[PDB]
Amino acid sequence: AKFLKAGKVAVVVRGRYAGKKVVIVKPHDEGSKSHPFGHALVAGIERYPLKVTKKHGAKKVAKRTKIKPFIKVVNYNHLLPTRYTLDVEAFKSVVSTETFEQPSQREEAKKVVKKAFEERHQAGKNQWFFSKLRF
RNA sequence: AUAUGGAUUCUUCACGGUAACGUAACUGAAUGUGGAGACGUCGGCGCGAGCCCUGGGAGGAGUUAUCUUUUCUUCUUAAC
Repeated sequence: AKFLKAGKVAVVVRGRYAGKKVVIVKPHDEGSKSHPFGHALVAGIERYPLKVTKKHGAKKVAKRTKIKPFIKVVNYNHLLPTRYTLDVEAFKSVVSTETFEQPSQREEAKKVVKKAFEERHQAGKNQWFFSKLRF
């Protein structure tokens, strides 16, 4: 009866990432020392890949399929849950509370998430997650 | 017209904040959408500026038979 799990896909509602699709990695229902509210550790897409047709050459397809990821701590009230799901075991260990509050560890996690997202986009699956929302 | 510094880039086109949002910067053609330009009158209330009134002090002038620590006057600060 609870849907705020570690694989749920949500849509950000506020904070420079509004309208961007995201997947929950680690939820914290009963607050913490900081963020005294229900929140989740999420990883999403900041720059969606562009549409690719059969006319594009091999040089241009690679450029248009690049994905720019991000990691964020988000309040539950600022997320819009969906019915889709996405596996997080490939980058669950790198996105955590220790990853934040440290500039060096933030970028190391993001490049790990970037590799997982690009391989997911190849061999098309979770196509709704990689489709930019129009609003 | 143009150069340097800074910023940015090997994850190519910046990061922080749960968020409202912040910043010295931080690619955006056609086309589209929105905002500013752009707006009546009366009433009381809040606040600002100049003026008016006034205290102490530092100067100048006037009155002084008698009274008045007194009467008058200067003490200012632009765009950006």
